[PDB]
Amino acid sequence: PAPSANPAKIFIRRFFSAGVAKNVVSYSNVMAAQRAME
Amino acid sequence: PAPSANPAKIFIRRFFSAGVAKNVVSYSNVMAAQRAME
Amino acid sequence: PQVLALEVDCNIECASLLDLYGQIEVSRSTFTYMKIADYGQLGEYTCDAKCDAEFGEPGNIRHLEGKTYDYRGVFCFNRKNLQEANYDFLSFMIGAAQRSHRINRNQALMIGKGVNEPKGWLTENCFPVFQTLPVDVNGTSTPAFLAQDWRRFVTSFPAEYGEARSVMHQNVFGYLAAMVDANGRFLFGDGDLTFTPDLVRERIRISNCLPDPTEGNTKGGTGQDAFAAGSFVAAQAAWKTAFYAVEKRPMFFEQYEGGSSAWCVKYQFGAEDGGFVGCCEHGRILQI
Amino acid sequence: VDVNGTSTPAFLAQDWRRFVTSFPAEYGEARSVMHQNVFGYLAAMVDANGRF
Amino acid sequence: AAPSRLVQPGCFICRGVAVS
Amino acid sequence: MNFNVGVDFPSFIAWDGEESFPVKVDGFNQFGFTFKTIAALTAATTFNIFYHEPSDADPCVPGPAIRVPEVPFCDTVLLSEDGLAAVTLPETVTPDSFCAGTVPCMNGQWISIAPATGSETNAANVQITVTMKGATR
Amino acid sequence: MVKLNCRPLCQAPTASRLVSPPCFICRG
Repeated sequence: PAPSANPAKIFIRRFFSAGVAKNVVSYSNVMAAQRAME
Repeated sequence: PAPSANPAKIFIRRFFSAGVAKNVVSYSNVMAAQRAME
Repeated sequence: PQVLALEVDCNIECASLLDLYGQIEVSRSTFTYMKIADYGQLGEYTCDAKCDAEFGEPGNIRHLEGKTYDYRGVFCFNRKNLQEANYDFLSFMIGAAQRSHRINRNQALMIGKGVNEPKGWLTENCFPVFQTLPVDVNGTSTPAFLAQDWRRFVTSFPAEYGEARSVMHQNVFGYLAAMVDANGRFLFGDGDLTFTPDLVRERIRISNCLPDPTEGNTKGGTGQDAFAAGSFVAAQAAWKTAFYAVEKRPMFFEQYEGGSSAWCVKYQFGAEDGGFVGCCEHGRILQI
Repeated sequence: VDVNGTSTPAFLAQDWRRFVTSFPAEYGEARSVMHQNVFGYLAAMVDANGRF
Repeated sequence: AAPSRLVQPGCFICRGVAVS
Repeated sequence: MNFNVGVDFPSFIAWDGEESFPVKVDGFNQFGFTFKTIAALTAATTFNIFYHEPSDADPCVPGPAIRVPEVPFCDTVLLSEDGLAAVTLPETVTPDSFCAGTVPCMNGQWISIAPATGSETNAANVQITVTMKGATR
Repeated sequence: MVKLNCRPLCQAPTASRLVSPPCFICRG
């Protein structure tokens, strides 16, 4: 079944990187969502 | 049952501190709730 | 205009000389314990046909006690940039506080000076200190530290005291592993480009904020690089009975309403702890 | 042992390996007793060049 | 940082039999 | 049935009326004074409190005499105009009554008492001793 | 009948050299 080979490897080459644990949301967006609550 | 191990330990390490009896609402919020009654 | 999430900091702690010392926990800030000074001699080898006896000499039971010292500080903000910031000052500034406490506690517990700080075992100077001989070179009498000393020091520990570890700055270990015999062969790790045995088996815990006799790793010593005799190199002690570290309450953070003048939100933090040297006979110091 | 000028006495490792294996064999098993410092005076011995 | 030296221990052998 | 209370809170002379004495408090953790007069006083007497440091020449002989700062708690309003701790035996202290006091924060290894200027002829009729508490080592 | 139990106040350091076996030197 599972082929383990998706075509989403276009990024990890150079455009992204493995083993660094990037955050999931920009801090600008976090602050916008915070201030939309007030 | 009772895993006791929740991912909510992020906050006691530093963002909070054990055994201090912090209040649940800001004093500004209490005064805001007070004046909102008149 | 493309701010990243990269937060390069490049700051270092020490190792931790905390899991070695005997840990004890107290609720209130004043404890007390007993001590056996000496059992003393009771009864001699008396002669026969003597309807008598001798009272000997009784022992001694001292009664000691020690306090617990506190640790506090203050930090604040302006409440204007904290609402617009591209970061979180508190979660960083709070993180900055134990990093100051964790490193201050360890060093003071090591080198504390009397009043309002636990007396470290360095300044106590009741650990027996062993100084090494100097060597000759071209008539000069420079002081040195050979591998022959290190084996002599670690082995000279009294066996009946128990098993004892060793503590030393890694620059000393690099100095030991890089020693050379007459021909040019290495002493340890002959022909593998690196000598690195499992320290846990040689019972040598390593640290990085000990006096570090090889100043910045630049005083191996043949001419004007001599070790400057009178410097700490390593220590060895049965730590689970030679030194105790007491704990009362972990750090706390409490907003300080009052003093905050609607511009300067001022936080307050503190912690209580302490330490004291037990029987400082288990434990010796190597010196140059 | 002879040193530069005088005749200071000493105790070498060769002097110990010669003593232990110098016990009349037909006496049974025979062990030895020594102070810890004496044992800590044979481990830290150096040969001509640098070796333990 | 300024270039710092890396002085290592030399041929250290003796402490009591200094040659003639 | 009285005990050898000597060990376990010993005491030494700190001001015999004619000359002061430095007392080591390193071996112990808590201490206090016990004032006591021998004759009726003429005016309010004031003593200065001094703390020493281990001498560089020898680590268990006291060095120079530094003066201990003053620590207010909350109720303090006088502040003694100098920020330097000082005790003041009030007038009308009949010579069969003792008075107790101590500094809230020690510093160094020794403590010494000396009469402040102005009240150097009345301090000759008083006695000041120090008694410590449990020994750390 | 009083009995005394006295004790020092200031301790003294304890320094001691760590001489090791000398260079192997031949008996000839």
